[PDB]
This record gives sequence, C-alpha cells and structure tokens, in this order.
Amino acid sequence: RHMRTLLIDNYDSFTHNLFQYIGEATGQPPVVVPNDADWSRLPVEDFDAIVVSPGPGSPDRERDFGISRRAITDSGLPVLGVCLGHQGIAQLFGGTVGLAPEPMHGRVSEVRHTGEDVFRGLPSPFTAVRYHSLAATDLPDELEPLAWSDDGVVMGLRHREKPLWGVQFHPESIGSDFGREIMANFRDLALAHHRARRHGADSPYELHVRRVDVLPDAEEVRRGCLPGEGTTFWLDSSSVLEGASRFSFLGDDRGPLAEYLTYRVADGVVSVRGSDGTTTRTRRPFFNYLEEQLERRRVPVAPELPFEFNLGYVGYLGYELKAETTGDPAHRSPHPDAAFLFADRAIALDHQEGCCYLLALDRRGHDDGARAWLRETAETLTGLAVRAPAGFGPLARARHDKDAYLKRIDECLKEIRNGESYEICLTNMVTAPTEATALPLYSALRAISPVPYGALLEFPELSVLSASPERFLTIGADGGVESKPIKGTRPRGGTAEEDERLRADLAGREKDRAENLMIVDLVRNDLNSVCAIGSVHVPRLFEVETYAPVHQLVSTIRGRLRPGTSTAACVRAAFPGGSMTGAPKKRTMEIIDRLEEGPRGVYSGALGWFALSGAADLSIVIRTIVLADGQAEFGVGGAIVSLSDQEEEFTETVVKARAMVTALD
Amino acid sequence: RHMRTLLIDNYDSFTHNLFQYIGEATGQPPVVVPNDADWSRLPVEDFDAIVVSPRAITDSGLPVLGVCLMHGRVSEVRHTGEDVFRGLPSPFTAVRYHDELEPLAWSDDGVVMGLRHREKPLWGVQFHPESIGSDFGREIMANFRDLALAHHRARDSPYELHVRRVDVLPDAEEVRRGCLPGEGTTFWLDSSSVLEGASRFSFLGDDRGPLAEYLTYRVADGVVSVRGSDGTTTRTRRPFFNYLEEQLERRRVPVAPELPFEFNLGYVGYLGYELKAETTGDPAHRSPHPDAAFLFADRAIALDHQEGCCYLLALDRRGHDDGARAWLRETAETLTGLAVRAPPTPAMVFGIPEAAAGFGPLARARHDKDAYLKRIDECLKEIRNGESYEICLTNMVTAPTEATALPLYSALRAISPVPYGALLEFPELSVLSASPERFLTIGADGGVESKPIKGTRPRGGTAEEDERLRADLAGREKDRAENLMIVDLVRNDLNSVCAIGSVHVPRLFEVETYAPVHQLVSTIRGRLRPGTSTAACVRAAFPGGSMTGAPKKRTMEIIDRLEEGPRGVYSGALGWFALSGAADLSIVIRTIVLADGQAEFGVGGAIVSLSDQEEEFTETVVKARAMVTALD
Ligand SMILES: C=C(O[C@@H]1C=C(C(=O)O)C=C[C@H]1O)C(=O)O
Ligand SMILES: N[C@@H](Cc1c[nH]c2ccccc12)C(=O)O
Ligand SMILES: N[C@@H](Cc1c[nH]c2ccccc12)C(=O)O
Ligand SMILES: [Mg+2]
Ligand SMILES: [Mg+2]
Ligand SMILES: [Mg+2]
Repeated sequence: RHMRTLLIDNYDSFTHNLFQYIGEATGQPPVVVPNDADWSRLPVEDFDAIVVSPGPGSPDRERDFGISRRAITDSGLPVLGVCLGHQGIAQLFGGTVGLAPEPMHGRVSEVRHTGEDVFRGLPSPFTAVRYHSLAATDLPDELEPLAWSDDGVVMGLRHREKPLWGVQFHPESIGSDFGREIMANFRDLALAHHRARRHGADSPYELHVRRVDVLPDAEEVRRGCLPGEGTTFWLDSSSVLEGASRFSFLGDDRGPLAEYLTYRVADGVVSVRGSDGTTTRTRRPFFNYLEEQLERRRVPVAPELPFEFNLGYVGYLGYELKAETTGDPAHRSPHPDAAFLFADRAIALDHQEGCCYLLALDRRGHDDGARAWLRETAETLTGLAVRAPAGFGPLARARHDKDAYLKRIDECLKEIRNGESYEICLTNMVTAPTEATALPLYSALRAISPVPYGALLEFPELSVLSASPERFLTIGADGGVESKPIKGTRPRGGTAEEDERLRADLAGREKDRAENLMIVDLVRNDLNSVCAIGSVHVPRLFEVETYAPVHQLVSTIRGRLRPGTSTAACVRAAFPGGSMTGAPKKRTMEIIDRLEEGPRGVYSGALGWFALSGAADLSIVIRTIVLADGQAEFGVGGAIVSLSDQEEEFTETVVKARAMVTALD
Repeated sequence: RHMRTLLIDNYDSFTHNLFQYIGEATGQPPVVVPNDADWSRLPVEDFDAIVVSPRAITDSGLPVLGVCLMHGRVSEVRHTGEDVFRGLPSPFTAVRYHDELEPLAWSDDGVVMGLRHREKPLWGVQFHPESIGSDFGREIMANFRDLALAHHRARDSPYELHVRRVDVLPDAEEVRRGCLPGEGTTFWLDSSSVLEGASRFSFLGDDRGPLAEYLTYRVADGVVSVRGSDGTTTRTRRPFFNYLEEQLERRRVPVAPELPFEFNLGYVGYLGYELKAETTGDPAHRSPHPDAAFLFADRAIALDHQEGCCYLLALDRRGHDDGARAWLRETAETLTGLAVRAPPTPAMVFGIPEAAAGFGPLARARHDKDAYLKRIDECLKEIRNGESYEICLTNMVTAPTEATALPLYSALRAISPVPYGALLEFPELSVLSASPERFLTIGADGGVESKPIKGTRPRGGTAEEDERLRADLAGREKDRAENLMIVDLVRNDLNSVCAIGSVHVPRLFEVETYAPVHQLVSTIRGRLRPGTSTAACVRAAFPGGSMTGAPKKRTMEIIDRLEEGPRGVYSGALGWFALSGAADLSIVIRTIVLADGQAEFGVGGAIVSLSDQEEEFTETVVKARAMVTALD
C-alpha cells in the first residue's frame, strides 16, 4: 500500500510544482482539489496526508476556506501548510504574523533548524526561498518553532498535539534546496501517525512500570533476580557505546502470564506452554502466528521508557525458517526452528543513565501481582547494587574438515564462475564436548568479547550463548527500519600500530568493499519489498568497527515500512539475513543447501525481541555457542567471491572461532 | 495522463531496487510481473515501457531496457551522451555484476557498458544503475522514460510534402521583396540576428498557394473564421486551441529527414493576449484586432543562415499534382537571381537619458505619466496586501503614421536585430516584431523549452557605463528575485502538461544583450505527457508568465482592473505550429501593430516590493525606443 496524499489548490499558484516534488520524493502523485471544494462531500477518509498550497487567489475563495477551516484543522490527519499568508496562518494555525526585517518576496534565506520532523536529515543552514514577507515572532503556546531564518523569524513550526506542520518557505522553488527531502519527511510523518492509529481490539494487558535509581552488575542481576535453573533470558549489552548499545534485559517464565513457545519446520506446528504447565499445539506458519499474536496482544509504548521494548517475545529465529520465507526445507535442525519466551515481567538496565526499569503485565481489569513484583524486585535490585555495583580446540570436530571445506569453496568458485552467484557465504559447523554449564561459560565468553548484541538464552531444549556484534533489524514502533550488515573481517593485531594497519587494510581493500557492497544492495532489495518508495537509503557505507576478537566492515541501511506491513512481515522478507547468505539470496541458499550437507540451526538466524508496541530489535547469530546435551556447537564462515583464495577463507573460519574456542577453554 | 511502466522480475536481488529508482525518477511505481507469468494473458497494450532485470519482450513493439544481462566491480564508464546516457558526465561510476547493434558506452576495462538496437527501441546497460556504488542511476531511468514518451509520440497524411534545396543564400530582405508579392497576405519570420545556438533560420511565404488558408478568431463571439483558397470562409463557434489541436492532428505530416529544422509547413501567425479567456484568465476586455490570426502556409521559403542555402517547401494533396513541384522550380530560379554580394552600423540611440525621451511627437499612451504612476502605486498596494508577488504592468501607445509595413519593418530590423523578428502582413493588420524572447520551443518528439525574460537594464550612453549596467543586472538581488518567481511560475505551467520529473531548469539568470537593452534570461525544459498535444501545452502556458507576473491567475485579474483595456497582439505569442507537431513561439514584445493609419505598441515592466515608481516608468519609455525610432 501507500499514503493517499491530498493537495489543496489555491488558484494553481504553485500546486503543480508541489505535485512534481511529492511524486519524485515518494513515487506517488497526490490528488489535487481546490480550496473551494466541499470537504464534507469529499471523502477525507482514505486521504492520509494533506498539503495546503499558498495563494494569493480569490478574496472570496480564501474566505470560504476560512469558514470551513475546521474540516482540515480538526480532521486528525497530518497537514503541511506551505508558506501561507496572514489569513492562511490565522485559519490553520491561529497565530500573529508581522513584516520581516528583510521583507523581500522571492527572498533567498538561510534556514537553521533542529533537524526534527520535516527537517530530518537536512543540513543547518540550508537555502530556501520565501515568498510571503509575513513572518511570526510571538507564537501561541500551542505552537512550537522548528526553524529560523538568517533575519531572525520563524521558518518552521508545529502544533504540539495535532499533526500539523508549517513551513514559511517554498520547498519546491527552484532557488530552494532539499525540497524533495522535506516532502518525503512529511510522507514519513504520515506513515508514523497512521501506524499509531490504534482502533482495533482492546489491549488484553495492563503494563506497569517502575524505575529504580540503582544499577547493579548485570551478571549479579542474573544470579540475584533470576532462577539458577528454569527458562530465562539475558539480553546483554556487554559493550556499551553511546549511540550503539545502551540497555540490557533479563526475565524468566515464573510470571503467571508468561509462555514458552517453539516451532518445528518439519511439522509446521507452534507449541505454547502456558503457566499451567499445559502445552498447546496449534498449526499455522510461524511468522503468521507471530503477527496475529503481536496484533492481538498490542500494548502502547510507555513514553517514559527511553527504550521501545515494552515486554513481548524474546528468543531466536533459526536459519531453517527460510523454508517459510524464500528458501527450501533441505535440512532439519537438531534444535527448535524458533523459540521465544513471552515475557510478562522484565528487568531493564540503563547503562547510560545508571538506573533500572521494571516492566510487568496484568490482565486488563485484573490484579495478577504485577505491582507486587515491581515493588519486590525493586527492593532486590537496591540490595544487589550494594553488594556489587556496576585451531577449533583440542576435542572439537568440524562437520567439514579442511580438505572437505576447500573442495566446497572450489564448488563455490565454480558457481560464481558460471554466474549462479555473485557472493556465497559458505559456513561450517563445529561441535565439541564440554563439562561447562551455561552461565559460567557465558561469563567467560562475555569477558572475552564485549559486544552490543550479547545474549544468554537458557531454554529447556538448549542454551544459546551469543557474542554477536551484528544488528539484523531494529524496527521502530513508528515503522522505521535499520539494518547494519557486516561483511569483511580482519583479525586483531598484536600491537597498536599493527591494529591500525589491519583497520586501514579492511576499509581500503577492493575485495572486502565488493563483498560488503553486494550485501548492501541485497539488503536494500529486501527492505524495498516492504518499505515505502523513497524511504530506503544508506546513511553509512564501509565503516570499520573494532571489537575484542575482530575488526569488521559495516554498512548501515534504513527505510520505513509501507502502511499495513507488520514488523513480523518485515522480518520475514529480510530473513535469513543477506549478510549470512549471499547474492542473489534464493539461488545462493540453494547452493548452501546442497554443499553444507546439514542444518545451521540457531546459527545464521536472528536473536532478539519483538515488542507489543510493534517495535523489534534483532541480531544476527554469529560468534555463538549452542549448549545442549554436554555438546557445544558453534558455526563459522566467510564470504566467497571470485577473488577468493581458498586457504585464506578457511583460515578466516578459524579466526572467527577464537572467542568461542577460548571460552570453551 | 501518465506513463505505465512494466518491470519484469527475473528472480534476482535487484527487482525491488529498480522499483525504487523507477518510482522516484518518474513519479509512478512500475507494475511488477514475474518472468514465469504467461505473456498470453498479459495486457501488453495497457503498458508503455518494459524494464528487464538480470521472447515477447523484444517483439512487443514497446521500448525495452535490459539491465546487466569482475563481479561487484566498480568501473568508470565513458559514453557519447546519447539516449540513456543523456546529460551524464563522462566518465561516471557504475557497478557491474556480470554484433549488429550499436555500442554507446565503454568501461575502463574496454567492455561495452551500453548498447542500442538500430531500428527497434531496445537499449542495454551492462551495469547496475540502481546499485549503491553507482551514480546517476535515477537519471538513466528518467532518460529511458523520456525515450519511451518520444517513441509513443512518433505514433494517413492528407498532404504530401515536397522539398528542394538551393545552394544560394540571398539577402533575406531581397527574398521578401523579390519572391513575395508585396500586396496580399505574407509572413516573414526574420532571424535578423544570427548567432550559433540562438538563431539560424528565416521563413517566408504568402497566401497565393492552392491549399493556403487564413484563420482568424474572436473570443467575443467565440467564432473562428477560416478563408480558403477558393475564396469561401467557414465560420464556427468554438475555442481556438481546440480548433488548432484538431487541425494539427488531422493535418499531421511527418518531418522530412534531410531538413535541418522541424518546421515542415503549417500555421504561421499570432495568439492575442485576450485568448487568456479560454486558458486561465477572464474575458474582461475585447481586442480591436483578431484574438488569433494565422496563415496555413502550403508553400514556404526557408533560409539556412548557418550553411548558406535555401530550402523550398511545398504541399500537394496526397493524390494530386497541385503545382507544388512547379512552384519549387520557379521559386528556385527566382532565388538564384537574387543572390548577390552581402550588404551594418548599430544605431546608438539607446543610451539611458535620451532613450527615455518619450513615445514620439504624435503619440499618446493609454495612461499618461501621472496615470501610470498611480497604477504602479496600486500594484505596490496589492503586493503589500499579499494579493500578488510580482505584477507585469503594461501600457499601450497609439501614434498616427502614414508609413507602410515593409519600409517601416526594414528600418526596425536594422535598428534592433533579434532572433525572433517577424513581419506579418495580414488583411486586418500588420505586425512588426523585434522580439528577442522565446516563449515555447516544442520539438516533434515532445521536448519543451521556455526562456522567460525578466530583469531589464538600459544600454549605457558610454561603453563603460554599459558594462556597469550589464554586471549590475547579473548580480542585483532585486532582478534575480523577479526572474526566479517567473521561473517557478513557468515551471508550474509546464508541470500541468509535462511528465513528472521531466521539468528542470538548465540555466538561471543569463544576461543577454540586444541593441536596445540588456535582459536577464532563464531556461526551463520539460517533456509532454502522453495524450498532451503541442496545442494543449501552449494553452497551459499561455499567456506567458513573463508577461503576467506571479501568481498568474490572480495577477491576470489585477491587470484587468488596472490597465482598463486589451493588450491585443502585444503580450501574446507569435510563431509557427508545424505539421510534424513541433512549434516555435516568441513573446510579442518590442512590436508595432500597424492598422488604419496608426501604429500601436505596448511596453511594460515587472512591479515588485522594491520597485521605484519613477524608474519603472522610465523603463517603459526606454523599451519603446526601438519602435519610436523606426517610426521617426
Ligand atoms: C513588458 C515588457 O517586457 C517584459 C518586462 C521585463 C522586466 O520587467 O524586466 C522584461 C521582460 C519582459 O517580459 C516589454 O518589453 O514591453
Ligand atoms: N543492545 C540492545 C539490547 C541488546 C543486548 N543484546 C541483545 C541481543 C538481541 C537483541 C537486543 C539486545 C540495546 O542497547 O537496546
Ligand atoms: N529564429 C528562429 C526562426 C524565427 C525567426 N523569427 C521568428 C518569430 C517567431 C517564431 C520563429 C522565428 C530560428 O532560428 O529557427
Ligand atoms: Mg536547489
Ligand atoms: Mg551514487
Ligand atoms: Mg523589470
């Protein structure tokens, strides 16, 4: 779907220039309607956004618009007023407007701004043409300024409650810059507002929130608040970097409204274990079941929380769920194809601000002891902060040995010779017996490799010990999407200067840049299938990030979901991660199936949370140990392209194992 | 309407990226279709263009683009700037994944990066335009849309066109005097100034041919009158632009390939300002002249000033010998006898003080100084009340003269050589234009160009003051703002008839100097939507924004009140509509209208916030100077 944009026309003064820019920016032309039109007769319904073109036109028609102003001002739809006059401003905004110190018509102004809403991503200053020599100083308390001119007057504003915006310039004038970006921004605002439109069904839950101004050691929170045995989760920002990673999340299945949930690809059945102990087996595809439950259990985000996870499902998506995306069911995993804890109670650590947030659900109209838990857990955390404030290994066994792996790379190099793939992510699977238990082994791992997306899942069937640095999908409740595919890996150096050498090498090597580039294109394709035209872009390209085990080459891709596209639907379209398959995904996954001679399981999948607000945050499962039956499984791999040497790419798989192997030792 | 594009998904990791780029470039998302879907069912008719990602495809009649059908490799791509590479720099960067045809581009590897089918509308790019490592991706996709627009426009003639080249170029005035009768209806489209890139051709002809006609229009009654060769005059109550559109479609004739211009005969004449009544204006005032006047020229003489030859154009009925061939032979004989040795001094009467003397001895304006000064003040008041941003206020001057058209025109063209000069000698009036201004130049292919002039400076009485005034015009904030607002206005007009993403401004605030004045000039280009005729384009842009002010519709209501009368031929458009669908129109400024023993000429100027009254009055007198001089 797409937004239906209504463009109000005033004597066709500038209407068709606005037409052009909206069309180019959004890929969808607006519907043009005169300012004399009957708004009651007109189906304002369907129209998701309104743009009000300026005059001057007829004195009569302008007066008629004013008589019927409330059709637009109190309609509830996003509105953008484009450089309106004294009367146009009084009608739509209701403010006072005088003559400007530099009162030229068609004046070229420099506009400085806060970078908010319609001004998102614009440089400050930027050039813009002002037609009306009318501009405000005093604003009513209901109106907030967003931007100002070089002659000290308001160039942009918004109403603090209603989705109304005003620009006191012409974005679409030839003498203006970033006109198309301003119209795309307004389109994006319209998508957010439409997504926030609840209606639907009454929320079955009642979220309760308490902040606690203490921050204990996260492992101590694991030991202090969670059970020694039982099904738990710990989303672990073991590395904390401003703008990169900030929060940790812990919880268990002890709560009354908690559920444990699993899927098998062979069966196609969801298993939901409630608090009763009773497990229920309904049959429908996983992403399909997940969407319905996320829609059913929808809870508004609590704006007091600085994070988006307002409780929901926490777990992993296995690689074999590809069978329900664009892949084939070639190999059955030894582990569940998905597994999530539906968390009704959770501890959130704010590593930035040095406080905790406690989330708990009651059923609507019921007291299930949420507030009792909040009060109780707060007391525990307070006491806890006082005690503790904040090759493959000797017995390891690769699925493919060196000789077998080299032959499989050769196969990959023939595949790329024949044009059947542009890049194959060939991965291996290593198994080793261990006497270690989950928490001690994870304690070792997180010390070795602090990362933004660390995780310890302790489930009945398995334990997942992730030291992933890689962001698969961060999806806002507003429907904004970000993916940061990694491809291009360098081992750390011995000395400081050796490090800087490998840093420089990774960023500048043609080979690596091509690997990354092709994945960026692939991820862009996936996002475009579910995102609005004009929304997909690449803010950063070929950035090197450094972590304890490796240097990594990372690119950032953003987009905004189409209207009616759920978060689950977005994840389906992008799963499995392009960074873990290759280009083109489908054909490259067929090749993966044949060559790997076995399943990946949780490796190469996604691990994270789906929230009841609609938000989500998912990592790629790399640098991860799966713990089950005294066995330790970990997957490793690397990009195969036409330039690829075999032995270097095998050695790469060994290097990516350092963390997991060091921890198991 | 809009174009309908088809994107064939060949099941690679590119379809949805291409989908984005097409959406942004054209303002319309493509209809995505899988490859395995049956073409038997597909409504190929309903679509206008095909894009193919890495059988019936090529043999569908439709334009096609094949996208890349060693790895991940970035390459610099050098090209000839043709078709899909239109306007792209050479080199430019492109990511690439992977006979009889014509190669268009090459990589730094020496591999073909672009190809073309020589007959079929089939293009190939051996790179990914939509890749993140590529540049000018959206431009390539926009170009393809433009190629597809044109291809469809190029899709029975009641006439057959006959052409003859003569390898002489006599003096153009000698052609007028030597080849055309003198009395009777004639046209002379006069490139009195020839400058490469600016003007190249002149066109002359009369009504003596057997298939020639003479059209007039009155908006008062809304009646078109057409005079045939036999003497009979048909009369019809309707709007002119619909009439024009119908006739041009009906009388379609394709462009002759060995002609270096696109006028292959058609209509030559003028559109009066009062035709605004059937565009976006009101019928507030009735002109004393026909609101439109055109000769359907079945026989014409074209001068190629660049190459030093003539072209003779003659229309026969598709099945008949109507003496066209005989006319070519006779006219060619006449022309060779006129070819003798070429014969100028620029007239220095355009220096500031003296140029603003007056309207002549025997002249009176509609509004005298005090009257005009008040209408400026009025203009300013409405500008303060935000009822206009810019108003092109104009006057009209009438002066008795006994001068005949051709001797007067001969004096005028000597005084003020221009790219868009014209002598129209019609039954009801003569029009003596020394216009430099391009209103609309429309190709057969549907490419559109407008060059609004706004921002005027007089010539310096000294050469130093002249070069001062020139640099002042290019730099002054006031004049740039005046010009810019017209550019936005003309952009707005054209966007109503052009495809989304096709309208752009390749040049802004260019100073052009002519004998009487320095002028600030901007260029706007676009490309017609499918279904939109050449006539439809003109209606949407008429009258020229350069002659109205911004915003157009409201400002045209204001000028009705203040001017208290018609403009007539002045402030309208003059030029040709070709049978190929091409057109070339000037704004009627710097023009004498001659009728009934008196000369009429209009003069005006833009009024804005900072317009000085005395100066804006002086401007209008300065602009009359060429006309006043010729009449003296
Ligand atoms: C009104 C006339 O000229 C118009 C006014 C101009 C100006 O104000 O600078 C320049 C270009 C013309 O569109 C005229 O020449 O009569
Ligand atoms: N880094 C996330 C939280 C987080 C840590 N590990 C994770 C694993 C999966 C998903 C999220 C996480 C944040 O700062 O908000
Ligand atoms: N200058 C134009 C022809 C031309 C001269 N005077 C004109 C008046 C109106 C329209 C066109 C013309 C050319 O070079 O082709
Ligand atoms: Mg710009
Ligand atoms: Mg680029
Ligand atoms: Mg002026």
